[PDB]
Amino acid sequence: SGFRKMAFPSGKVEGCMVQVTCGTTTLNGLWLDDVVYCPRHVICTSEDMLNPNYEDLLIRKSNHNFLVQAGNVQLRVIGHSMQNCVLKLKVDTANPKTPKYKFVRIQPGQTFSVLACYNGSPSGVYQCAMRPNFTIKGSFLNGSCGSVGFNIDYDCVSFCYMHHMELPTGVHAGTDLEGNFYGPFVDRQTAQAAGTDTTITVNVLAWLYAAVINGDRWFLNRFTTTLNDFNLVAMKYNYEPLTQDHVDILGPLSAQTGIAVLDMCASLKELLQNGMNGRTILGSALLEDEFTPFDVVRQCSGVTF
Amino acid sequence: SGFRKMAFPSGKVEGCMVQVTCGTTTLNGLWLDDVVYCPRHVICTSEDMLNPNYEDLLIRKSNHNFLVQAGNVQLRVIGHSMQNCVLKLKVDTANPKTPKYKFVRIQPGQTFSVLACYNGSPSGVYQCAMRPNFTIKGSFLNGSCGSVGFNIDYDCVSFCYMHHMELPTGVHAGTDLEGNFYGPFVDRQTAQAAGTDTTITVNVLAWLYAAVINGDRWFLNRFTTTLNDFNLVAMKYNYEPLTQDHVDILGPLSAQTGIAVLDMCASLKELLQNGMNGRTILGSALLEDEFTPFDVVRQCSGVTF
Ligand code: NA
Ligand code: NA
Repeated sequence: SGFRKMAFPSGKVEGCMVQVTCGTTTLNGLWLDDVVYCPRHVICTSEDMLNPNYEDLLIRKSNHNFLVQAGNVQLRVIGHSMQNCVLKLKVDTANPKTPKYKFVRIQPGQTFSVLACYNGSPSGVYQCAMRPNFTIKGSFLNGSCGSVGFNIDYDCVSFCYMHHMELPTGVHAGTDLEGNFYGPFVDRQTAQAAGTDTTITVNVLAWLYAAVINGDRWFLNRFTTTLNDFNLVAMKYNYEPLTQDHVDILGPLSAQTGIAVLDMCASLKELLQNGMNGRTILGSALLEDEFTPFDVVRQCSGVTF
Repeated sequence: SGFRKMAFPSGKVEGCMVQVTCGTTTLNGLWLDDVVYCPRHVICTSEDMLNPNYEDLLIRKSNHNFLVQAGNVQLRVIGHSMQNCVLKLKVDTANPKTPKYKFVRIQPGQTFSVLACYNGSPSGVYQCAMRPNFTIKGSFLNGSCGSVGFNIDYDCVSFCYMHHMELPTGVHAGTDLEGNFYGPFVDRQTAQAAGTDTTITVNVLAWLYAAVINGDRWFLNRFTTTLNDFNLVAMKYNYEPLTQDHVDILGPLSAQTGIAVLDMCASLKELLQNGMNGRTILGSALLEDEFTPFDVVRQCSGVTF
């Protein structure tokens, strides 16, 4: 028993992290087959980032201006191209540790594991959620750019995130592995509005189901509600509106626990309106929204990879 | 910036997890050099666990009764011995993926990463603290026994924990890699008192320093205190007494932030006496005690492995 915020095992991704250097700038790259993927602003100086013309700056670069190091293995760059906000460096050797993988663009509310890296060396792993406003609240120090987020299904690594920037508000923004930013952000050092964030309602409900499975039941009440009535409360507390699709995804959890989704919604409504009265749920004094329904099912059944 | 509960990269440990089967019981083992380490109750049936005589039960076993599988690699068991509560199975092949490693018995209050495994296959990784009462609050389903906790320093893996049992209260107990239990627990299915747990005071203080570094400052007051006066409050709220050794460990954090440790203690005293008034610190509505001072320094400087 027990419930923890759990990241995927990072071994398959550790074997793909490389160090990319262009001039005075170093960051992390992702080495899959014979291509290295990294944020395009590796070609920028500190002054460039204020208003970079990436096409013009990349013209000044040749294959030999990119230094790629995999621990101590030198990679010979034989081609380079810019795809949106990522640089694709063709190297003359395929990574022998390349896992089975896909590139995925995830939806807001979904979760992934981040392997934080510095100078091409992994430092730690943690689980994140893509916020409804397409930011993440991570832990990214200077030099962490190029760190990737991923999910693992059996033997397949689905890469969904590459880190690019820290907004002046302290939250983090990045792209998919095709170089398209999540949200409205651009890779330049300017003030950038993230927009109102909301709480991921279906994730909070899944976590409440996890609480019941593990023995925390005090928040269960004798009330029920309707989808429309609940959504009036959700809007007041800046929660995502619940749809029937969300109700459907929560189906397995409701079957196991015998608690209908609308009954759990009425529990959540009372928590929103009355707080927790200084009590805790799964060791938290706040409503946690970084566990998807799939995350809860994984940890309550024990699936491996 | 940003602060996250971060586990070590698990790659070096993933390559050491094997599946150990004896009769109808399967759990996880740790394959280092030509020795596999696993919990000794792999030799027990469900009925045995009520009152097992491990010496007698092990007599019934021979080398060929132990089946060790590393993914698909068959390991040939050529010797077996019981060291305290662990079984040491000598195999005829040394693990080619054995990292540099040590066995360490950690102190209460220290943290480590857990690689949760099932049937010898890793499923997830998360950070834990060894509670003052020598339990851990993990996520261990049926079949997770043999999962290990570890720390990584540069290229060296320090193994400190092997999971053995879930207490009737839902918390978890295990041994070091020499098979000596942390705390008073034994590997039999009985009621076992864990004893009063306390909050790890030096870890809470280190986390408050992490909060100040990241911009959460609202809890800083214009008060100070003394070590004796603070410890009177700590005792009232079931916190570990703070010693000068703890003050010394917090030295680097106090130097960076310019906040003397006793000033931060006075902040903590006010939080204990008055609560948080519905505010948060680093996204938490509770005082977090699972970050050591070393953990905070690592994540505020960006050390790699
Ligand atoms: Na960068
Ligand atoms: Na067991």
